Amino acid sequence: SHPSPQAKPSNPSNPRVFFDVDIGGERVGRIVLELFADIVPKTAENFRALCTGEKGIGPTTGKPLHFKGCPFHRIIKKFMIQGGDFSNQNGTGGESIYGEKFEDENFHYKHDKEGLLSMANAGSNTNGSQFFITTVPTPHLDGKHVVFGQVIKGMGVAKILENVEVKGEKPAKLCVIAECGELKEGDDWGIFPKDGSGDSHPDFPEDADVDLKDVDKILLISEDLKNIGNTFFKSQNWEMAIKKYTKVLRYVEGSRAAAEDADGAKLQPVALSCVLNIGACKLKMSDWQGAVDSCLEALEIDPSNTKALYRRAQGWQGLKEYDQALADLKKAQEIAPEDKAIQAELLKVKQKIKAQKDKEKAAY
Repeated sequence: SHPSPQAKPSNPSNPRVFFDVDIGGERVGRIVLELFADIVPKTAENFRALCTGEKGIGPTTGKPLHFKGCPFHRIIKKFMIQGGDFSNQNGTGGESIYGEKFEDENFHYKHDKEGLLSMANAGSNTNGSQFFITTVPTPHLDGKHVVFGQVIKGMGVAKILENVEVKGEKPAKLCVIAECGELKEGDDWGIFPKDGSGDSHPDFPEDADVDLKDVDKILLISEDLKNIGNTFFKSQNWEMAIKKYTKVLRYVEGSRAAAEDADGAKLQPVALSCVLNIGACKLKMSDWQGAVDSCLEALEIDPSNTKALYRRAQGWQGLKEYDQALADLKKAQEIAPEDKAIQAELLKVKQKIKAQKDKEKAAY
């Protein structure tokens, strides 16, 4: 067996197909896959056709030979995600474009990395329509399952799938291939989020065209995304604003990790402002622990940030952790003694503590 291809794609002439994935009725993103037609032409072609649905209705199932609407029925964190049972949706059905089952074509490639596309089966020469995507190397499957493609965009969507809540191995939420098909050469990738916001960047920075070491370009992307987050903020859509600010932090994280210390420092102002904005949104939604956690993140960038101390004390008040709230506001006041909002909030918390202690000790 041969190591699986490191380049993405392995071969410019290999077909590319995609899955748009929904979880609990919400679009999570697109996964783009390379199919290894240069090595397993028959297995690749089966999967390609099931992405387009072009072969029509399966004779043995009487259902469309097509992945659209098909759930991921079996998911095991830190192993794989399995789907493709378009007829029974539970691992007992599906069929191939060649008949109910077809032969193991070859076992050329090793299951030696995450992101590999491989045929599910019930033993030798029992390939149908079901597949899995690995999320780790799975060499124990070598020689038993035909490896026939790899993820080339959207591994991060596959990572979200792998981490869904499950009962046994069945997702609690419906995880489905909402749309699917084949990308022709010259077709747009279609991997920006389909959320009407005008965002032209992939949700995961490793999928973006930009070198993550190019901090100046990452800064301009971050500003673009932050701006879109603010568009949502100004329309009170706290959830979507947080989504965009959070995406700025993914780009910032990837870049700071790839770049040198001093280059990465350039991104801190924009990261700080997005973490603060997220804390603001979480307070708007009464997510007290979420706010507290985001404020910490801010103080980990700027330990003297009075905005973050003030908001953290508000999050602590929601949790009814008034000692924590008092301490944060006292520290904020020391830094910013002229801040009237902080003066007033300290009085308010002191009154809350007294009232709480009075209620706890009062007796008829």
